[PDB]
Amino acid sequence: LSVRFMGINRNAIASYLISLYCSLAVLTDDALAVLDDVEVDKYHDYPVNYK
Amino acid sequence: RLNRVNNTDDIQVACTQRDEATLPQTFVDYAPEPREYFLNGVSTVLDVHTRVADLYSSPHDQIKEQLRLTIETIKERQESELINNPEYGLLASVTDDQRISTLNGPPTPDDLDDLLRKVWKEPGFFLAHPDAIAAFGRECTRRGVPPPTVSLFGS
Amino acid sequence: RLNRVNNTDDIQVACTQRDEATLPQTFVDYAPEPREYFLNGVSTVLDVHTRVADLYSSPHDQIKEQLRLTIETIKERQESELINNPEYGLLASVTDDQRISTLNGPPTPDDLDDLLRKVWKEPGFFLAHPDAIAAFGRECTRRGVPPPTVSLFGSQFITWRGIPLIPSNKIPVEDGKTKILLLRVGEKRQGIVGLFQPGLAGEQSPGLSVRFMGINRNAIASYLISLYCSLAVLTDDALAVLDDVEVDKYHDYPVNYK
Amino acid sequence: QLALGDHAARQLANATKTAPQLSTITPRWLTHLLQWIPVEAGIY
Amino acid sequence: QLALGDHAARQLANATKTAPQLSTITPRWLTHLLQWIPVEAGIY
Repeated sequence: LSVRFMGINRNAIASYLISLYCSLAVLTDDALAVLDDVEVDKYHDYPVNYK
Repeated sequence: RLNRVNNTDDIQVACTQRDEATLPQTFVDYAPEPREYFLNGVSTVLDVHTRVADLYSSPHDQIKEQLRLTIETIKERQESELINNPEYGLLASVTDDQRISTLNGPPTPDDLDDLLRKVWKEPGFFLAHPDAIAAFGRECTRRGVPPPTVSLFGS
Repeated sequence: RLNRVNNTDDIQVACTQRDEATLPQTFVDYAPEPREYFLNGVSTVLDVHTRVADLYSSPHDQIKEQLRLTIETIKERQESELINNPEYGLLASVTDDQRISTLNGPPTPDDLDDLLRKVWKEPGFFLAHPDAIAAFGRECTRRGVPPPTVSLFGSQFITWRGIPLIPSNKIPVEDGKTKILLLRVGEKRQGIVGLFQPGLAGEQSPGLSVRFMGINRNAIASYLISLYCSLAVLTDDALAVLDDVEVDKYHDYPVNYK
Repeated sequence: QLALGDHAARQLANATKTAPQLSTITPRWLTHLLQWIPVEAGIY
Repeated sequence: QLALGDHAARQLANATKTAPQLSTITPRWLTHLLQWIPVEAGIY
């Protein structure tokens, strides 16, 4: 990450440039797996019998 | 540049017996045109008024506060990109052979076992949304299995 | 004074490509009128008879004993206020987005999972009445899940998903209904903090002072005891509350004896 | 709005506060000019 | 074009090159777990 001064405009406003450089690499295919179609809105109805 | 071996099935080795049999010849081949990885940038321009910076900076510096908050936002965007970037993201990078689907909806322990089968060589960790984590805990409760807990980074 | 950022959705950043595209301009805005937190006081006046103090103080000092007991009462009142104060209390401070209700009454593990969803970033601990804790243990037994236990301050507390449950009798239980709270704590992580005033005159303990007021014509001396404190929740997601928790229901299990 | 405003920025700033000013204060020249004598037991 | 492009600029740059990756490598736990004994002249 880097921060650089760019200058002051005629409205007396100073500008700063912020930049972050990055990337991602997967060296072998078997290092990553994904499970799809996961449903998160289902709740179980359990029978109850109270004293 | 990510170099790779592209003749894994053609590297021939022979199990020897107590005899004078001929031996196979072999070599290791590399992919002619490997994929090259190139850094992408998350960038922004921050504007600060000189009068504000001059006048209202004790006991807190205005420029430093603005920079800190902007950098926090940039880091959150970087975390988002590491997952959802169309060309280098994890979801885009996964292969069809490594993609599987749930049996009957919610994320059951059988489904997680199936995922571990796909990654069986020293798996590191699962990444999931909190809603999905709660759903998995609910399925574990339905099956009567309490999952254990580990402590990492104080959590 | 609790300052905050009020344009979170307007802080624009751009993902760059291998080109000469224009970049967005942005700034961070603050709330114009932030909430200011002001210390409240729990105070009392203690009366001690000079004759009693003079005559009956060996092997125990009467004034010191009275002060100790009164300070214990004041600290219990402070604990009650931290929960139930109408303007700075936790129950009043929780937001409607952070409030949820039980599915079908008693505090089930699914309900506690729902609460953890509302506080998923480094949750600290649950706060509940002992009756509610027992009801949760009963529901866990019904579902056949034994919760583990952790040791804190020389005591044992049950945990759910690694998060301990802490008992407090100050949480009100009306008509068999109660509430369960989930909290994150500490300034470094934008959590819940308590506020106190240091350097008090006649200070005995941090935030607590004792001052001699005078002796009346009945030969009774008066002492003023005051404790100043407050509570602040830095971010809304640091606190969640589960309501309508029923604690009076027991399961009827079938039996078949030899 | 191009940048953060003065009204918002002041919330982080500490004001310089004066002691309260009293309008009725006068130089009181007579007290300075007079010579003051101590009395042993309030009687002269 | 306002300035020099990335495609042209890379020609002066040195890429970071990895050793070739082999997909068939496995942890081979059994070899690590077994105890290995030396034989003097290939006979046991």
